[PDB]
Amino acid sequence: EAPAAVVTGAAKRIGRAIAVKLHQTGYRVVIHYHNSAEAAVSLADELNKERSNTAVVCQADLTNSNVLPASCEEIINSCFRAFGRCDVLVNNASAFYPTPLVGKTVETQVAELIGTNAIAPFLLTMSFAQRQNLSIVNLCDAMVDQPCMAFSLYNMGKHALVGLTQSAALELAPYGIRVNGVAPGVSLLPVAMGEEEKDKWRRKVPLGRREASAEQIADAVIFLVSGSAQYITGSIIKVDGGLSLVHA
Amino acid sequence: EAPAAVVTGAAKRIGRAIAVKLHQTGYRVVIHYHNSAEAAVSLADELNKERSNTAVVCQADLTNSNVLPASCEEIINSCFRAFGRCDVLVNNASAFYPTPLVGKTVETQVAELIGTNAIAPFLLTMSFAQRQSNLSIVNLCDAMVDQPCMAFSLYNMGKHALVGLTQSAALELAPYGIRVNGVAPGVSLLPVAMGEEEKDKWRRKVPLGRREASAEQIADAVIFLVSGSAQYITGSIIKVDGGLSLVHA
Amino acid sequence: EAPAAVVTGAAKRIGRAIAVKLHQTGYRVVIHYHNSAEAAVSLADELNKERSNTAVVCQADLTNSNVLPASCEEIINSCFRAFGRCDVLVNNASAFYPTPLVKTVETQVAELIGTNAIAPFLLTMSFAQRQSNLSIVNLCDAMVDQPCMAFSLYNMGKHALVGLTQSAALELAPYGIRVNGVAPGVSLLPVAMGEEEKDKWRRKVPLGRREASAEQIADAVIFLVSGSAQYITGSIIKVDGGLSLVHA
Amino acid sequence: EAPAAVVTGAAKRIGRAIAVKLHQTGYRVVIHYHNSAEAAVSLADELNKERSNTAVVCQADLTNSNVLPASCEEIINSCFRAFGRCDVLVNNASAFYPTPLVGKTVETQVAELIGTNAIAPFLLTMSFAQRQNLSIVNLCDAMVDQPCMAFSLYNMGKHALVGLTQSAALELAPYGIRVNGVAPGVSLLPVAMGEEEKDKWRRKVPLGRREASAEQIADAVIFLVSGSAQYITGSIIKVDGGLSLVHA
Ligand SMILES: NC(=O)c1ccc[n+]([C@@H]2O[C@H](COP(=O)([O-])OP(=O)(O)OC[C@H]3O[C@@H](n4cnc5c(N)ncnc54)[C@H](OP(=O)(O)O)[C@@H]3O)[C@@H](O)[C@H]2O)c1
Ligand SMILES: NC(=O)c1ccc[n+]([C@@H]2O[C@H](COP(=O)([O-])OP(=O)(O)OC[C@H]3O[C@@H](n4cnc5c(N)ncnc54)[C@H](OP(=O)(O)O)[C@@H]3O)[C@@H](O)[C@H]2O)c1
Ligand SMILES: NC(=O)c1ccc[n+]([C@@H]2O[C@H](COP(=O)([O-])OP(=O)(O)OC[C@H]3O[C@@H](n4cnc5c(N)ncnc54)[C@H](OP(=O)(O)O)[C@@H]3O)[C@@H](O)[C@H]2O)c1
Ligand SMILES: NC(=O)c1ccc[n+]([C@@H]2O[C@H](COP(=O)([O-])OP(=O)(O)OC[C@H]3O[C@@H](n4cnc5c(N)ncnc54)[C@H](OP(=O)(O)O)[C@@H]3O)[C@@H](O)[C@H]2O)c1
Ligand SMILES: N#Cc1c(-c2ccccc2)[nH]c2nc(N)[nH]c(=O)c12
Ligand SMILES: N#Cc1c(-c2ccccc2)[nH]c2nc(N)[nH]c(=O)c12
Ligand SMILES: N#Cc1c(-c2ccccc2)[nH]c2nc(N)[nH]c(=O)c12
Ligand SMILES: N#Cc1c(-c2ccccc2)[nH]c2nc(N)[nH]c(=O)c12
Repeated sequence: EAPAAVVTGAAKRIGRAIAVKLHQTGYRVVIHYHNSAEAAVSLADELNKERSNTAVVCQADLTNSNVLPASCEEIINSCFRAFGRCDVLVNNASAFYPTPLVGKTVETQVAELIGTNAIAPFLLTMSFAQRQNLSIVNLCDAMVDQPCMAFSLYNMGKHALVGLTQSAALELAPYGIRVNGVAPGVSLLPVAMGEEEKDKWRRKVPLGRREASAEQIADAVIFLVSGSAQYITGSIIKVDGGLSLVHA
Repeated sequence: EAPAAVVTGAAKRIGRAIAVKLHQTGYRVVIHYHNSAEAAVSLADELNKERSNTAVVCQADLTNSNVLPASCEEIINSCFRAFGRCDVLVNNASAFYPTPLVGKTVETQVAELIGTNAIAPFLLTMSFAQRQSNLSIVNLCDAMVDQPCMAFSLYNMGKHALVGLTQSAALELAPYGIRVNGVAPGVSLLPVAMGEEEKDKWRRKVPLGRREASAEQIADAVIFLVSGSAQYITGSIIKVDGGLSLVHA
Repeated sequence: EAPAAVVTGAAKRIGRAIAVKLHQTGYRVVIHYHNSAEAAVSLADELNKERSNTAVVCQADLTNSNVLPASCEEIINSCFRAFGRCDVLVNNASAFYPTPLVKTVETQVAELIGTNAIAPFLLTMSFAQRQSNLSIVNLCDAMVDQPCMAFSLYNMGKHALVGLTQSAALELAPYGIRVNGVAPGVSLLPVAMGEEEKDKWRRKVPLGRREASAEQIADAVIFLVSGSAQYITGSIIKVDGGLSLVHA
Repeated sequence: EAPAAVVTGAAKRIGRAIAVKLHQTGYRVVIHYHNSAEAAVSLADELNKERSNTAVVCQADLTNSNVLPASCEEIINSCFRAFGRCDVLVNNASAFYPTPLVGKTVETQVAELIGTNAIAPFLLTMSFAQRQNLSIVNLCDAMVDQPCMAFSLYNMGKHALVGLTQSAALELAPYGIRVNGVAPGVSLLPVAMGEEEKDKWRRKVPLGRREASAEQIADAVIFLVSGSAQYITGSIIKVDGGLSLVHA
């Protein structure tokens, strides 16, 4: 029987690449999405065409709220209902936008940024553990200690996610569930970012003066879920081409 | 005119010590509290007896909710109402209890632990800056954030988020001349719930003296960070832990 | 043509497993050693029996001295002499013993700082100057911020090795040379260490209550030298079973 | 009776400001220097004019060598000769120049850079501890994880110094000796640096767009040796105006 993985925010960009690469490795996949329904269903079609009965979708808002615990239970449930098991959880989904200290209300910003980046990962981890080569991989940020100007809530969420990776590694080790992170620097640049700013970020990266492909990020996720990482838990692997080493 | 400080969770223990030492240095203080009304009022009485009209109390629940931004704005408002200015914010209030992964609901646990330790400090920082000398903010962190207590995931997540706020806020508020720093205890005043046997277990782990930090020793680090001797220090988190975080399992 | 690797301290234990795993992956290997001549020759014999003309030995003392730079240049030379190329350097050799603050101290400094830091630096210099998929892997220590009592000089050396890893990753990026680290917690325990003390350490590891095999450490080295880690540089991967996360 | 402090590299710049503030606080001081004899003697003259026989000078090369242990012993010896006691050690003296990976020989660069920044502090720590509000303060570097291009040996030394700070804090705690660090970002910029290049660094600092005065660095040292830091050991306080927080 093939193992099964849940990947949050898997319809596009890095989540999509992780889902595809896990599928190619032999996993059956739950494609979670929020708004990108067409992309999600298109991915499931592609993967099922490759191997029958190996991909499904699950929609959920991962903003923090009174119903989030139930929403996270249902995402994990969807893996069990379709595939009868859940071996891997990849916390990839993420809100990312500025929240200056000095449109959306501040309480909504808190809910979205801390919800997607930290609280949802915690609730999904809870549900994943309770329902049991098991492992969880959290998508972190290599630049968390040199944060983007005016992104305090996003940065707080990513710091919180490091805490979860370590706390969960410690607590779930007795159950044989490993918990690790992968920390991109710059990978697929945000859709809205202008071409001039995109070029400025590329020119800062020591290794090749370009961004990581989504596949290069997925390669690190594949390593951490594999048998070659069976003693690795609580580790966060930077995949940033030396960007975080570069001073102001 | 004397400067003014807000200290959250100041009715007892480390918060009280910070409030007292700030007062003794020359600050007027807002003593924020949640449930400890009698203690807060008693402290304000003691400080006002030393110097008239230099201490007030301010009640607020810092659990996460849609009104938390309003509550945080109001704590800063209260400092301006009493003293006409607000120079120092100390984020000390904290919920602390285990939340195992495997009669509070998980929603409540998230709201209290992430609210008190991270979101409230963020909203108080927003309101503090929005209203703006020697201005600074001090966040009470945790020296053991990378070697966390078993089954304290949400608390640990909160304190990690607080490190992020400290760095992010230091970067962003530097242009306004507001410094943002942290003080990170190891073991200080042990919980009142904890039994004496278990307290001794923790004391025995500390390289420097085999004892916990007094509240005053923690307050000493806060006073340094707010002082003129720390004018170029921002984004720094000073451990005050007697070497505890250096000890392997 | 097969690529070539230098592994320092490769006669025994973790170094041996790295050399063997690199060889199985297809590398030709220089097996460096200091005192373990018989074990080093035996390894080279076994690898050459598998694939003729794919292994040689190279003896060198890596204690700090005024001739250490020449010794390190000669190790890199030996790879080129044998195989006409040098693609991978693994800095594994290490002196490990206590040096209480309260053998001469000159010797202790020369051995502990030389093997763990200065020799890696000089080998990195020689490797770079002689220059695809080029990279360097440094054997670090996951417990570097929770040090063993009375091991100041060892700890200083391993801290220095982190600094080298980061500094060299930055400077050598424009030459396409990646520089990374693998940081064991407890793996193969010291030969001198008593059985009660070994059991004490094993019981502290969250993930399985046992030390890592030398093979589990080699697995992370292999990941870092591979095409799956092409955007990874300046990264140190802990392989410690969660040991570094455990408070006193 | 008044306490006594040894400050290495105390003739000029940051070391001088530290010696002055320690003296103003009530300490008697050993002013250590290497080449700057005129400045050292003139500083002692100034302090002795304030309070009779409260300052002495002590010359020593802190480059790594066979005689360095003896030399460090004699620096501590000189404090006891002059003042009958040694309460505080400040490791401030430092070599700082580039050492690219691709007329000094490399062995000499190793000796100077690793000697001044790491090995000498270690030997002075040994001698200080052996001879016993006692504390040691090590001058570190806030930018140690975002290092200057082509400064590998300097960076390795400063990393090693973090290792010493932590290892010695642990080991010397039972004797009541605290061991901490102060980590400037940019303070007094090097004399050899051109004013255009100095201006570029100043413009990078979030808090005030300028470098730290030597006195601001001295302020953190005074805090760490005071009674207001009695429970603080193994801590490194950045004094960098937010510089280490700024991405590339
Ligand atoms: N891209 C980079 O250079 C970079 C750098 C550092 C870290 N990372 C991290 O790597 C991961 C992947 O990065 P990325 O750039 O691919 O991410 P992304 O495109 O910005 O977002 C990934 C997905 O998150 C989902 N999402 C957003 N808000 C949500 C919500 N409220 N509820 C549920 N799902 C929500 C979205 O799903 P729908 O489209 O279906 O709405 C989105 O497609 C993220 O965790 C990110 O923080 C990326
Ligand atoms: N004590 C230690 O050994 C230690 C170790 C590491 C870090 N720290 C940190 O240092 C700081 C002080 O420690 P402590 O032990 O003195 O703290 P504490 O007694 O556990 O808590 C301090 C105050 O936080 C307030 N608080 C709790 N929940 C609240 C809520 N929902 N809304 C508003 N206020 C709330 C309480 O106010 P009321 O009493 O008025 O209800 C309480 O008196 C904390 O941030 C803590 O995390 C302490
Ligand atoms: N083992 C662990 O649990 C552990 C934990 C943390 C980090 N590490 C790191 O992982 C690496 C491998 O560990 P290990 O336990 O396998 O190492 P090890 O057995 O202690 O040492 C490996 C080799 O280093 C060589 N060596 C010692 N002094 C030398 C010198 N002066 N000049 C040249 N070579 C010298 C020796 O070669 P010869 O026998 O030929 O003389 C020895 O076989 C080391 O870097 C170590 O620090 C290991
Ligand atoms: N300045 C900054 O922006 C900055 C930034 C980060 C860290 N730091 C650290 O803070 C400390 C003070 O900085 P600084 O700029 O004031 O230092 P510095 O001027 O570069 O050096 C201080 C002294 O070190 C002594 N020294 C150099 N080589 C020596 C040797 N081989 N043996 C004995 N002494 C030697 C010299 O003494 P003589 O003059 O008598 O020969 C020199 O005056 C240093 O540890 C430095 O690394 C400074
Ligand atoms: N670029 C970028 C992103 C970064 C980022 C990029 C550079 C430095 C720090 C963060 N984080 C992101 N998170 C999400 N969810 N989506 C993104 O596009 C990014
Ligand atoms: N002891 C303890 C505490 C700790 C703590 C103590 C030891 C290691 C890690 C954390 N954190 C606390 N936070 C609050 N709010 N109150 C406490 O009492 C503590
Ligand atoms: N155990 C162990 C070792 C450790 C070590 C193990 C646990 C904590 C800190 C260090 N480091 C070593 N280095 C070498 N060269 N050889 C060893 O065996 C070890
Ligand atoms: N500028 C600067 C220095 C720095 C430095 C400044 C900024 C970033 C990294 C290092 N370190 C120094 N060490 C010594 N001994 N002397 C110096 O002048 C500096």
